[PDB]
Amino acid sequence: KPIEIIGAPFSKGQPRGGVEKGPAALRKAGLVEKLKETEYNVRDHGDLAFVDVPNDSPFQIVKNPRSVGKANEQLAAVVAETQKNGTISVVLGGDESMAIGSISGHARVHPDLCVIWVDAHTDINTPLTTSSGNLHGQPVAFLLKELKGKFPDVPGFSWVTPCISAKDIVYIGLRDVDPGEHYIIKTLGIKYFSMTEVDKLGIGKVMEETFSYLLGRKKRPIHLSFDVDGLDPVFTPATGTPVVGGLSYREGLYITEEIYKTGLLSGLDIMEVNPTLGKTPEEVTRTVNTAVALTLSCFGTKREGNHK
Amino acid sequence: KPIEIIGAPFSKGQPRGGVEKGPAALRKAGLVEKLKETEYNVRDHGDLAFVDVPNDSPFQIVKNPRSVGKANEQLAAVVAETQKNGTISVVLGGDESMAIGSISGHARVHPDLCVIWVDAHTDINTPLTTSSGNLHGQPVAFLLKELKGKFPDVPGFSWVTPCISAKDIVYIGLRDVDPGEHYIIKTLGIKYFSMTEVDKLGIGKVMEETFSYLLGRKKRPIHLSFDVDGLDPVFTPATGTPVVGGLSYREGLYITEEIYKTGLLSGLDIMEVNPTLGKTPEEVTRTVNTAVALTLSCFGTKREGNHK
Amino acid sequence: KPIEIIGAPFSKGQPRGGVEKGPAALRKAGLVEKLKETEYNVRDHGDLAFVDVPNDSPFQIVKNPRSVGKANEQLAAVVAETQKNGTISVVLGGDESMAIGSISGHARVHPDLCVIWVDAHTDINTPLTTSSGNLHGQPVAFLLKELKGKFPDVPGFSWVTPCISAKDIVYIGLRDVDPGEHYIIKTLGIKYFSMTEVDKLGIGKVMEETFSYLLGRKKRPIHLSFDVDGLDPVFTPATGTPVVGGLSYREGLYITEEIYKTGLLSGLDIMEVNPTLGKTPEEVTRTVNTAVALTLSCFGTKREGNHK
Ligand SMILES: N[C@@H](CSCC[B-](O)(O)O)C(=O)O
Ligand SMILES: N[C@@H](CSCC[B-](O)(O)O)C(=O)O
Ligand SMILES: N[C@@H](CSCC[B-](O)(O)O)C(=O)O
Ligand SMILES: [Cl-]
Ligand SMILES: [Cl-]
Ligand SMILES: [Cl-]
Ligand SMILES: [Cl-]
Ligand SMILES: [Cl-]
Ligand SMILES: [Cl-]
Ligand SMILES: [Mn+2]
Ligand SMILES: [Mn+2]
Ligand SMILES: [Mn+2]
Ligand SMILES: [Mn+2]
Ligand SMILES: [Mn+2]
Ligand SMILES: [Mn+2]
Repeated sequence: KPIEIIGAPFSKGQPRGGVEKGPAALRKAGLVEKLKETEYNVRDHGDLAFVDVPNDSPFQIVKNPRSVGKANEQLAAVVAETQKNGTISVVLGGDESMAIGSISGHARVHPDLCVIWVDAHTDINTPLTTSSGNLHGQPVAFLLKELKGKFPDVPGFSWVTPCISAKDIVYIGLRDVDPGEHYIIKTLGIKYFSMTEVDKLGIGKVMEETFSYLLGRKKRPIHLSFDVDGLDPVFTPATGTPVVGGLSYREGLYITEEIYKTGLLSGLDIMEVNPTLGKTPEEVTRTVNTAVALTLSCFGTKREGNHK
Repeated sequence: KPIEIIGAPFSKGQPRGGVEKGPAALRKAGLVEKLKETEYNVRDHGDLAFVDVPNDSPFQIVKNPRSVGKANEQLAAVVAETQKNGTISVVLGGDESMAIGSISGHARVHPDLCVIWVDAHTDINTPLTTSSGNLHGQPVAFLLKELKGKFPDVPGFSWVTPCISAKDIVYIGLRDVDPGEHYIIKTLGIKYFSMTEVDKLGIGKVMEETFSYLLGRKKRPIHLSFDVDGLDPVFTPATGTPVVGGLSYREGLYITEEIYKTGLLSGLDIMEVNPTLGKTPEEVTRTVNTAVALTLSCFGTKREGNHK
Repeated sequence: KPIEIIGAPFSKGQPRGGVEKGPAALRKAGLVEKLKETEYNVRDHGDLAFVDVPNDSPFQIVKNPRSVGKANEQLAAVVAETQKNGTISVVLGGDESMAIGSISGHARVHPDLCVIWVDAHTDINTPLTTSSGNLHGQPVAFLLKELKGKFPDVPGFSWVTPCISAKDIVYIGLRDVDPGEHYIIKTLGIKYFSMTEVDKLGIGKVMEETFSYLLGRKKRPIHLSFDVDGLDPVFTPATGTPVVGGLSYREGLYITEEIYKTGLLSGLDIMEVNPTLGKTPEEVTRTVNTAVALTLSCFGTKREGNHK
């Protein structure tokens, strides 16, 4: 089974530019080379070419609706192609508005996949609940079958069709949820392990419960959307929306090591790394190196060691 | 059920002045406003006016015995009044020598309450065991029925009458206990979860065991005395007596979230925040903001999110 | 039962000099004085005098083979002498190539001892697997009976005879293991709790499982080789080979407090403290003070407190 890296240098999902430099920063740190040192065969698709859309006026509150919807439509078609060729897809973010396209194309080939969303935010605001118009905080809303038609059709996402139900997703790391988002998850009954559950159960018991909840009935493809700001700002400083009291370096590597070991990883996202957002160059290097550490962990690198 | 904030800008319980600025710093950070954003109705009593006592010579080793005893006598009368009016009292410290008065007035109305003392210190030195004469480290000794008459009567605290027994208190966070204090807790058999027990059990299992130990026989009012230095100096830098290897931001918020959820919080203390003690202005802001985070957590703010 | 401190100011086990200053730094911090404040009677043997060996050419890849082998031969004879006099030996490192001599002399008197190796590295490379020729990363290989004759005889260590089997050692803290080392531990089946197992089980459950695994059949002398770099570089900065995502201050003190409580500690090593390796003087003081904290914890100092 081979790995396919896909660059998604996108920033229209939010206001801060620079996140579109995440793919390259990740590559600068030597992500591809280190990945070839693993058991997987690695192919690099390069970065997608996103067509800026000139007259992209806000749909009500939603900003850059057409740019975001057009960029995700491309990503889906690409991801669906590599999943269609039996390869694990690895999308390097820009912002997480690209998760819409990553999960969508992936779910076209493996419509039975589950989603593990490591993040400090649920990103489940709908065009009507979002306090800001940033689409990097509404991905999940465009994908959930239950939310289908709960908000007006947004220009650019007509190609979208909810692919997952509230039962196929599990959140890990939550510590910054909005009233609407919180109402949504409690009503739809989405499974989540916010920081308070990681503090109560411990990350080991969390992964165990995540797996039996998602893979208990049948083993199926896993799709991990890791948002760099899921870990504490002491580890991943260079992120647009940092929240204190998050996951530790260890707990992060633990989640990816457990997902690796399940042998079910099918799709992977490394989002929200903004190479221009730390306080110092070291904060950036720190954020990037840990992002690479997590991607490598998802593909075999164990802390106990490794040998051929 | 309403909340009543009570400012206790006191510093005679120790040598460093500045802690009496804790109430205002807390208010500066917007504590009252953020509290009104919760389900509770909030009232602010303001800061008590403490009468300095001119000829306050040390009673043996005990310093400022009359100032401390007079200030706590006032606080009790106030707290007893608001508890008497069915309102949860929130005392903002100065130093924790004010816990004597907070718990005392509270126990007048709800004589059945239990005490959860989050701190790196037991603060159970008696006027005869204390190596220094600082009364912020002897509060518990003036309140424990078992210690009644175990030390000479200290000027200013005649109005005091032990209100709680060794069985009604639980410590969390200990990592700096004196020989006398340690002898006291092991003989009286006071329940405690020092740092080594948090490391062994995990904070989730700690709160569980704290609750079944205190509320196992009958649900009763809870009195939480949170000493800002219960958390590691990486989180609450601006404190008079910092000790390394303490509670994390997460474990602290976890304790308050669990106490909130019990629905039994009746009295709350936020002590030892000294706005003039960090190394930088950020260390102060850090200490204060986390203090506010804990007070808000005690009143409903969950990390998983909230909605009306 | 008395304590015997033994200075092992050695640096030939690696390239960076300065680690030979570890004993003195440790003494500067007041290790001996603080140790006399405990229940144990303390004696200080001083620092061993290591004879530099002029024509110490590399045995194949192994560097300073004769210096290292001669220095460890002396240490064994010393340790065997104090163990022979019924005293717990405390060796202050230089580098951990001295563990060979510490464990060897110790095993001469208590051939039934088990070994708890707290470290980020397994240090089990053999002269043939080691990528560098540094002997501070091959100690375990010279001691394991199973590895006897698995590599050519190294000049200077003829006096050595494997004293422990794969079943008598337990690792704690691993997060940087080499392919050879990993093959060795998985084939010989050595018991280990790498960082991923500490994250999954928690340090409390780790010590429990360490003790029942080593002391389950019969209580026997324990030999703890603590490598300062077993704790995260945020705690022990001044170390030659720091690895991110390690043990916390608390987890470290927890391991030593549990080993103390077993009452079986017979040999202790405090290795890899290099007084000339931090980024600032505070990083050094931090490393040293925590090293002393761990040694004191191994001898009775509890975080819950202590009294006579
Ligand atoms: N609560 C925010 C969502 S921020 C989402 C950031 B990220 O995509 O990185 O998780 C809102 O209303 O847009
Ligand atoms: N062990 C100290 C007690 S320090 C108490 C500080 B605080 O009140 O903040 O816990 C003594 O002998 O006064
Ligand atoms: N993996 C390294 C071992 S570094 C050992 C350092 B220390 O002794 O401090 O654990 C090598 O091939 O020498
Ligand atoms: Cl390849
Ligand atoms: Cl429609
Ligand atoms: Cl109100
Ligand atoms: Cl009397
Ligand atoms: Cl002595
Ligand atoms: Cl031979
Ligand atoms: Mn996100
Ligand atoms: Mn996020
Ligand atoms: Mn206190
Ligand atoms: Mn304290
Ligand atoms: Mn070592
Ligand atoms: Mn090491």
